[PDB]
Amino acid sequence: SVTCPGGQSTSNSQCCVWFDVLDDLQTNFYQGSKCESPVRKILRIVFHDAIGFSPALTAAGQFGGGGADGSIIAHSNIELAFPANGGLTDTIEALRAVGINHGVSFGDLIQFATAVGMSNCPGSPRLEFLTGRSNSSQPSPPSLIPGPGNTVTAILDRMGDAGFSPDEVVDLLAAHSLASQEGLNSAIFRSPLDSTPQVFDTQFYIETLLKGTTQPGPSLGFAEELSPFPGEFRMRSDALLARDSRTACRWQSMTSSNEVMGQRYRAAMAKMSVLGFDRNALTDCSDVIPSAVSNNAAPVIPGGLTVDDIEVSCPSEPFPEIATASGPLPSLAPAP
Ligand code: HEM
Ligand SMILES: *[C@@H]1O[C@H](CO)[C@@H](O[C@@H]2O[C@H](CO)[C@@H](O)[C@H](O)[C@H]2NC(C)=O)[C@H](O)[C@H]1NC(C)=O
Ligand SMILES: [Ca+2]
Ligand SMILES: [Ca+2]
Ligand SMILES: [K+]
Repeated sequence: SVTCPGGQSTSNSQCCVWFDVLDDLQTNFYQGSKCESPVRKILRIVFHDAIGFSPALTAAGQFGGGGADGSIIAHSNIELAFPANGGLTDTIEALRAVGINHGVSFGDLIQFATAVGMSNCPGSPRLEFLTGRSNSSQPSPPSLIPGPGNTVTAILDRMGDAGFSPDEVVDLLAAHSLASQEGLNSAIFRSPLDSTPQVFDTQFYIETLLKGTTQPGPSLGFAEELSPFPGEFRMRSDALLARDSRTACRWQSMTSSNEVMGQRYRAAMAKMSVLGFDRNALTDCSDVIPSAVSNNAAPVIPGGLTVDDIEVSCPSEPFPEIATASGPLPSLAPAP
Protein backbone atom coordinates (compact mmCIF):
# COMPACT_ATOMS: atom_id res chain seq x y z
CA SER A 1 0.00 0.00 0.00
CA VAL A 2 1.47 3.64 0.21
CA THR A 3 5.17 3.90 0.42
CA CYS A 4 6.98 7.11 -0.33
CA PRO A 5 10.36 7.21 -2.28
CA GLY A 6 12.52 7.31 0.90
CA GLY A 7 10.75 4.18 2.31
CA GLN A 8 8.40 5.83 4.77
CA SER A 9 4.86 4.64 4.89
CA THR A 10 2.00 7.16 4.74
CA SER A 11 -1.79 7.21 4.37
CA ASN A 12 -2.06 9.17 1.14
CA SER A 13 0.24 9.85 -1.85
CA GLN A 14 -0.33 13.60 -1.30
CA CYS A 15 1.69 13.33 1.93
CA CYS A 16 4.91 12.16 0.28
CA VAL A 17 6.33 15.59 -0.78
CA TRP A 18 6.07 16.67 2.86
CA PHE A 19 8.87 14.20 3.81
CA ASP A 20 11.20 16.31 1.58
CA VAL A 21 10.18 19.67 2.90
CA LEU A 22 10.51 18.10 6.43
CA ASP A 23 14.23 17.39 5.76
CA ASP A 24 14.81 20.80 4.20
CA LEU A 25 13.22 22.75 7.12
CA GLN A 26 14.98 20.68 9.86
CA THR A 27 18.41 20.97 8.29
CA ASN A 28 18.22 24.50 7.13
CA PHE A 29 15.40 26.68 8.51
CA TYR A 30 15.69 25.15 11.99
CA GLN A 31 19.47 24.82 11.82
CA GLY A 32 19.61 21.18 12.69
CA SER A 33 16.20 20.72 14.39
CA LYS A 34 16.61 23.42 17.11
CA CYS A 35 13.91 25.16 19.18
CA GLU A 36 15.18 28.71 18.88
CA SER A 37 14.07 31.99 17.26
CA PRO A 38 12.88 30.40 13.82
CA VAL A 39 10.23 28.38 15.72
CA ARG A 40 9.08 31.45 17.74
CA LYS A 41 8.82 33.60 14.62
CA ILE A 42 6.90 30.91 12.76
CA LEU A 43 4.41 30.67 15.67
CA ARG A 44 3.73 34.45 15.23
CA ILE A 45 3.34 33.96 11.44
CA VAL A 46 0.79 31.04 11.68
CA PHE A 47 -1.34 33.25 14.03
CA HIS A 48 -1.05 36.45 11.94
CA ASP A 49 -1.71 34.54 8.72
CA ALA A 50 -4.79 32.77 10.07
CA ILE A 51 -6.40 35.62 12.08
CA GLY A 52 -6.89 37.76 8.86
CA PHE A 53 -10.36 36.30 8.56
CA SER A 54 -13.47 38.32 9.49
CA PRO A 55 -17.07 36.99 9.13
CA ALA A 56 -18.36 40.44 10.16
CA LEU A 57 -16.55 42.15 7.22
CA THR A 58 -17.93 39.48 4.86
CA ALA A 59 -21.47 40.11 6.22
CA ALA A 60 -21.10 43.79 5.45
CA GLY A 61 -20.24 43.01 1.79
CA GLN A 62 -16.45 43.45 2.33
CA PHE A 63 -13.60 41.01 1.56
CA GLY A 64 -13.19 39.48 5.03
CA GLY A 65 -9.80 37.78 4.42
CA GLY A 66 -8.93 34.20 3.50
CA GLY A 67 -7.76 32.83 6.90
CA ALA A 68 -4.81 30.41 6.86
CA ASP A 69 -4.19 31.03 3.13
CA GLY A 70 -0.51 31.95 3.23
CA SER A 71 -1.36 35.53 2.32
CA ILE A 72 1.22 36.84 4.76
CA ILE A 73 3.88 35.42 2.34
CA ALA A 74 2.11 35.98 -1.02
CA HIS A 75 1.19 39.59 -0.18
CA SER A 76 4.02 40.27 2.24
CA ASN A 77 4.38 43.66 0.57
CA ILE A 78 0.99 44.68 2.00
CA GLU A 79 0.83 42.63 5.22
CA LEU A 80 4.26 43.20 6.70
CA ALA A 81 3.52 46.94 6.75
CA PHE A 82 0.83 46.28 9.43
CA PRO A 83 2.07 47.39 12.99
CA ALA A 84 1.78 43.89 14.56
CA ASN A 85 3.84 42.24 11.72
CA GLY A 86 7.28 43.79 12.23
CA GLY A 87 10.40 41.61 12.71
CA LEU A 88 9.06 38.92 10.43
CA THR A 89 10.58 39.76 7.14
CA ASP A 90 13.58 37.49 7.30
CA THR A 91 11.51 34.40 8.27
CA ILE A 92 8.84 35.10 5.58
CA GLU A 93 11.60 35.22 2.89
CA ALA A 94 13.12 31.97 4.09
CA LEU A 95 9.66 30.39 3.97
CA ARG A 96 8.92 31.79 0.47
CA ALA A 97 11.96 30.06 -0.94
CA VAL A 98 11.08 26.64 0.57
CA GLY A 99 7.50 26.88 -0.76
CA ILE A 100 8.65 27.80 -4.27
CA ASN A 101 11.37 25.11 -4.29
CA HIS A 102 9.07 22.35 -3.22
CA GLY A 103 6.03 23.51 -5.11
CA VAL A 104 3.76 23.40 -2.01
CA SER A 105 1.13 26.11 -1.30
CA PHE A 106 2.12 28.89 1.06
CA GLY A 107 -0.87 28.26 3.35
CA ASP A 108 -0.01 24.60 3.79
CA LEU A 109 3.70 25.37 4.24
CA ILE A 110 3.03 27.73 7.17
CA GLN A 111 0.91 25.02 8.96
CA PHE A 112 3.55 22.35 8.31
CA ALA A 113 6.44 24.52 9.52
CA THR A 114 4.46 25.22 12.73
CA ALA A 115 3.89 21.48 13.47
CA VAL A 116 7.53 20.58 12.65
CA GLY A 117 9.03 23.62 14.57
CA MET A 118 7.06 22.72 17.68
CA SER A 119 8.33 19.12 17.45
CA ASN A 120 11.85 20.48 18.18
CA CYS A 121 10.71 22.00 21.46
CA PRO A 122 10.51 19.64 24.44
CA GLY A 123 7.05 19.09 25.88
CA SER A 124 5.13 19.84 22.66
CA PRO A 125 2.07 17.89 21.43
CA ARG A 126 2.12 16.52 17.88
CA LEU A 127 -0.01 19.03 16.02
CA GLU A 128 -2.44 17.95 13.32
CA PHE A 129 -1.34 18.61 9.69
CA LEU A 130 -3.69 18.80 6.70
CA THR A 131 -2.67 19.64 3.14
CA GLY A 132 -4.65 20.87 0.13
CA ARG A 133 -5.22 24.59 0.85
CA SER A 134 -5.21 26.54 -2.45
CA ASN A 135 -2.15 28.67 -3.14
CA SER A 136 -4.32 31.51 -4.38
CA SER A 137 -4.98 34.37 -1.92
CA GLN A 138 -5.85 38.06 -1.65
CA PRO A 139 -4.17 40.41 0.96
CA SER A 140 -5.70 40.29 4.42
CA PRO A 141 -7.78 43.39 5.40
CA PRO A 142 -5.96 45.62 7.93
CA SER A 143 -6.77 45.89 11.60
CA LEU A 144 -7.69 42.22 12.25
CA ILE A 145 -4.62 41.46 14.39
CA PRO A 146 -4.96 41.71 18.21
CA GLY A 147 -2.26 43.99 19.68
CA PRO A 148 -0.62 44.01 23.17
CA GLY A 149 -2.19 47.41 24.12
CA ASN A 150 -5.83 46.37 23.35
CA THR A 151 -8.35 45.81 26.18
CA VAL A 152 -9.58 42.28 26.98
CA THR A 153 -13.01 43.27 25.45
CA ALA A 154 -11.35 44.22 22.14
CA ILE A 155 -9.24 41.05 22.00
CA LEU A 156 -12.24 38.84 22.89
CA ASP A 157 -14.42 40.51 20.26
CA ARG A 158 -11.87 40.26 17.46
CA MET A 159 -11.01 36.68 18.41
CA GLY A 160 -14.71 35.80 18.81
CA ASP A 161 -15.56 37.13 15.31
CA ALA A 162 -12.80 34.93 13.83
CA GLY A 163 -14.50 32.08 15.69
CA PHE A 164 -12.85 31.66 19.14
CA SER A 165 -14.56 31.52 22.51
CA PRO A 166 -12.82 33.23 25.51
CA ASP A 167 -11.55 29.79 26.61
CA GLU A 168 -9.93 29.14 23.26
CA VAL A 169 -8.17 32.53 23.35
CA VAL A 170 -6.52 31.41 26.62
CA ASP A 171 -5.67 27.98 25.13
CA LEU A 172 -4.06 29.57 22.09
CA LEU A 173 -1.83 31.67 24.33
CA ALA A 174 0.06 28.55 25.48
CA ALA A 175 2.41 29.46 22.52
CA HIS A 176 3.74 32.28 24.75
CA SER A 177 5.40 29.42 26.66
CA LEU A 178 8.02 29.43 23.81
CA ALA A 179 8.34 33.21 23.45
CA SER A 180 10.22 36.43 23.88
CA GLN A 181 9.87 39.96 22.52
CA GLU A 182 12.25 41.81 20.22
CA GLY A 183 10.35 44.93 19.20
CA LEU A 184 8.38 46.07 22.31
CA ASN A 185 11.52 46.92 24.32
CA SER A 186 14.65 46.57 22.22
CA ALA A 187 16.92 47.43 25.20
CA ILE A 188 16.16 43.90 26.41
CA PHE A 189 16.13 42.09 23.11
CA ARG A 190 14.75 38.54 23.27
CA SER A 191 13.67 38.89 26.91
CA PRO A 192 11.56 35.67 27.62
CA LEU A 193 7.85 35.66 28.49
CA ASP A 194 8.36 32.71 30.82
CA SER A 195 11.43 31.09 32.54
CA THR A 196 11.58 28.24 30.01
CA PRO A 197 11.44 29.79 26.45
CA GLN A 198 12.56 26.41 25.06
CA VAL A 199 10.13 24.04 26.93
CA PHE A 200 6.39 23.94 26.04
CA ASP A 201 5.04 23.96 29.55
CA THR A 202 2.69 25.54 32.06
CA GLN A 203 5.23 28.11 33.45
CA PHE A 204 3.82 30.99 31.29
CA TYR A 205 0.38 30.76 32.97
CA ILE A 206 1.95 30.58 36.45
CA GLU A 207 4.44 33.35 35.99
CA THR A 208 2.07 35.94 34.47
CA LEU A 209 -0.10 35.53 37.65
CA LEU A 210 2.73 36.44 39.96
CA LYS A 211 2.79 40.01 41.31
CA GLY A 212 4.69 42.36 39.00
CA THR A 213 7.68 43.42 41.06
CA THR A 214 10.50 44.07 38.61
CA GLN A 215 11.26 46.49 35.78
CA PRO A 216 13.55 44.29 33.57
CA GLY A 217 15.06 47.07 31.34
CA PRO A 218 16.27 50.75 31.52
CA SER A 219 12.72 51.98 30.78
CA LEU A 220 9.31 50.42 29.93
CA GLY A 221 8.50 49.66 26.30
CA PHE A 222 5.23 49.70 24.48
CA ALA A 223 2.51 47.85 26.45
CA GLU A 224 5.02 46.68 29.06
CA GLU A 225 4.16 45.81 32.65
CA LEU A 226 6.25 45.07 35.74
CA SER A 227 7.23 41.33 35.74
CA PRO A 228 8.06 38.91 38.61
CA PHE A 229 11.87 38.64 38.08
CA PRO A 230 14.94 40.11 36.26
CA GLY A 231 15.10 39.20 32.59
CA GLU A 232 11.41 38.33 32.15
CA PHE A 233 9.19 40.60 30.05
CA ARG A 234 5.44 40.90 30.77
CA MET A 235 3.12 42.43 28.12
CA ARG A 236 -0.11 44.15 29.16
CA SER A 237 -2.58 41.93 27.24
CA ASP A 238 -1.17 38.81 28.94
CA ALA A 239 -1.26 40.42 32.38
CA LEU A 240 -4.85 41.54 31.85
CA LEU A 241 -6.23 38.19 30.48
CA ALA A 242 -4.69 36.40 33.49
CA ARG A 243 -6.66 38.68 35.85
CA ASP A 244 -9.90 39.44 33.96
CA SER A 245 -13.00 37.61 35.27
CA ARG A 246 -13.88 36.42 31.74
CA THR A 247 -10.67 34.46 31.22
CA ALA A 248 -9.15 34.12 34.68
CA CYS A 249 -10.55 30.73 35.61
CA ARG A 250 -9.37 29.06 32.34
CA TRP A 251 -5.94 30.76 32.83
CA GLN A 252 -5.76 29.32 36.37
CA SER A 253 -6.70 25.82 35.16
CA MET A 254 -3.78 25.91 32.69
CA THR A 255 -1.20 26.31 35.53
CA SER A 256 -0.90 22.73 36.91
CA SER A 257 -0.84 20.29 34.03
CA ASN A 258 1.27 20.22 30.98
CA GLU A 259 -0.87 17.35 29.56
CA VAL A 260 -4.15 19.36 29.89
CA MET A 261 -2.58 22.50 28.43
CA GLY A 262 -1.12 20.47 25.51
CA GLN A 263 -4.44 18.96 24.53
CA ARG A 264 -6.33 22.19 24.68
CA TYR A 265 -3.58 23.91 22.66
CA ARG A 266 -3.59 21.22 19.89
CA ALA A 267 -7.42 21.43 19.62
CA ALA A 268 -7.37 25.24 19.40
CA MET A 269 -4.52 25.13 16.80
CA ALA A 270 -6.41 22.55 14.62
CA LYS A 271 -9.37 24.98 14.49
CA MET A 272 -7.19 27.96 13.62
CA SER A 273 -5.46 25.98 10.83
CA VAL A 274 -8.59 25.69 8.73
CA LEU A 275 -10.10 29.22 9.16
CA GLY A 276 -11.12 30.12 5.54
CA PHE A 277 -11.31 26.40 4.63
CA ASP A 278 -13.38 23.29 4.82
CA ARG A 279 -11.30 20.70 6.71
CA ASN A 280 -13.29 17.97 5.01
CA ALA A 281 -11.83 19.13 1.69
CA LEU A 282 -8.19 18.73 2.92
CA THR A 283 -6.02 15.57 3.15
CA ASP A 284 -4.72 14.47 6.51
CA CYS A 285 -0.97 14.02 6.65
CA SER A 286 -0.46 14.25 10.45
CA ASP A 287 1.61 11.08 10.43
CA VAL A 288 4.39 13.01 8.71
CA ILE A 289 4.83 15.07 11.97
CA PRO A 290 7.47 13.60 14.37
CA SER A 291 7.32 13.38 18.19
CA ALA A 292 8.92 15.96 20.46
CA VAL A 293 11.08 14.89 23.44
CA SER A 294 9.00 14.71 26.57
CA ASN A 295 9.06 17.22 29.39
CA ASN A 296 9.60 15.51 32.73
CA ALA A 297 9.79 18.63 34.97
CA ALA A 298 6.99 19.52 37.32
CA PRO A 299 5.20 22.94 37.21
CA VAL A 300 6.91 25.23 39.81
CA ILE A 301 6.56 28.71 41.23
CA PRO A 302 10.22 29.88 40.76
CA GLY A 303 12.91 31.20 43.04
CA GLY A 304 11.41 31.08 46.55
CA LEU A 305 8.12 32.86 45.71
CA THR A 306 5.02 31.10 47.11
CA VAL A 307 1.33 30.97 46.52
CA ASP A 308 1.13 34.22 48.48
CA ASP A 309 2.81 36.05 45.54
CA ILE A 310 0.15 34.88 43.04
CA GLU A 311 -2.68 37.31 42.41
CA VAL A 312 -5.43 34.61 42.46
CA SER A 313 -8.08 35.91 40.12
CA CYS A 314 -10.53 32.96 39.78
CA PRO A 315 -13.04 33.45 42.66
CA SER A 316 -14.64 30.06 42.26
CA GLU A 317 -11.81 27.49 42.17
CA PRO A 318 -8.91 27.61 44.70
CA PHE A 319 -5.37 27.88 43.28
CA PRO A 320 -3.75 24.48 42.33
CA GLU A 321 -1.14 23.21 44.82
CA ILE A 322 2.02 23.72 42.79
CA ALA A 323 5.60 23.06 43.85
CA THR A 324 7.84 25.86 45.19
CA ALA A 325 11.70 25.99 44.76
CA SER A 326 14.35 26.64 47.46
CA GLY A 327 16.19 29.26 45.42
CA PRO A 328 16.97 32.99 45.08
CA LEU A 329 14.93 34.88 42.48
CA PRO A 330 15.97 34.08 38.84
CA SER A 331 17.55 36.46 36.30
CA LEU A 332 16.59 35.20 32.86
CA ALA A 333 19.04 35.07 29.99
CA PRO A 334 17.70 36.09 26.48
CA ALA A 335 15.80 33.41 24.59
CA PRO A 336 18.17 31.78 21.97
C1 HEM B 1 -4.33 36.93 21.21
C2 HEM B 1 -3.33 37.83 21.73
C3 HEM B 1 -1.98 37.89 21.37
C4 HEM B 1 -1.26 39.04 21.46
C5 HEM B 1 -1.81 40.39 21.86
C6 HEM B 1 0.12 38.71 21.17
C7 HEM B 1 1.13 39.64 21.20
C8 HEM B 1 2.47 39.34 21.11
C9 HEM B 1 3.53 40.30 21.16
C10 HEM B 1 3.37 41.78 21.43
C11 HEM B 1 4.68 39.62 21.01
C12 HEM B 1 6.08 40.17 20.88
C13 HEM B 1 6.55 40.42 19.43
C14 HEM B 1 7.94 41.06 19.38
O1 HEM B 1 8.09 42.23 19.72
O2 HEM B 1 8.92 40.42 19.02
C15 HEM B 1 4.32 38.24 20.91
C16 HEM B 1 5.22 37.23 20.72
C17 HEM B 1 4.91 35.93 20.48
N1 HEM B 1 3.62 35.44 20.39
FE1 HEM B 1 1.96 36.38 20.77
N2 HEM B 1 0.28 37.37 20.97
C18 HEM B 1 -1.01 36.86 21.01
C19 HEM B 1 -1.33 35.58 20.59
C20 HEM B 1 -0.44 34.66 20.12
C21 HEM B 1 -0.82 33.43 19.48
C22 HEM B 1 -2.25 32.92 19.36
C23 HEM B 1 0.35 32.81 19.08
C24 HEM B 1 0.52 31.67 18.32
C25 HEM B 1 -0.19 30.42 18.48
C26 HEM B 1 1.42 33.68 19.53
C27 HEM B 1 2.75 33.33 19.52
C28 HEM B 1 3.78 34.15 19.98
C29 HEM B 1 5.19 33.79 19.96
C30 HEM B 1 5.73 32.38 19.85
C31 HEM B 1 5.88 34.91 20.22
C32 HEM B 1 7.38 35.04 20.36
C33 HEM B 1 8.16 35.51 19.14
C34 HEM B 1 9.67 35.63 19.36
O3 HEM B 1 10.20 35.29 20.41
O4 HEM B 1 10.36 36.08 18.47
N3 HEM B 1 0.93 34.83 20.13
N4 HEM B 1 2.96 38.06 20.95
C1 LIG C 1 1.93 30.31 -5.08
O1 LIG C 1 1.65 31.63 -5.55
C2 LIG C 1 2.76 32.49 -5.40
C3 LIG C 1 2.27 33.91 -5.59
O2 LIG C 1 1.88 33.93 -6.93
C4 LIG C 1 3.89 31.95 -6.29
O3 LIG C 1 5.06 32.68 -5.96
C5 LIG C 1 5.86 33.16 -7.01
O4 LIG C 1 6.63 32.10 -7.55
C6 LIG C 1 7.50 32.46 -8.59
C7 LIG C 1 8.18 31.21 -9.16
O5 LIG C 1 7.24 30.26 -9.69
C8 LIG C 1 8.52 33.43 -8.00
O6 LIG C 1 9.43 33.91 -8.98
C9 LIG C 1 7.77 34.63 -7.42
O7 LIG C 1 8.72 35.52 -6.84
C10 LIG C 1 6.76 34.20 -6.39
N1 LIG C 1 5.97 35.34 -5.92
C11 LIG C 1 5.76 35.57 -4.63
C12 LIG C 1 5.01 36.80 -4.18
O8 LIG C 1 6.18 34.78 -3.78
C13 LIG C 1 4.22 30.50 -5.99
O9 LIG C 1 5.11 29.96 -6.93
C14 LIG C 1 2.95 29.70 -6.01
N2 LIG C 1 3.28 28.35 -5.61
C15 LIG C 1 2.76 27.30 -6.21
C16 LIG C 1 3.20 25.95 -5.70
O10 LIG C 1 1.92 27.43 -7.12
CA1 LIG D 1 -3.94 35.03 5.75
CA1 LIG E 1 8.01 27.65 28.67
K1 LIG F 1 -7.18 16.93 28.56
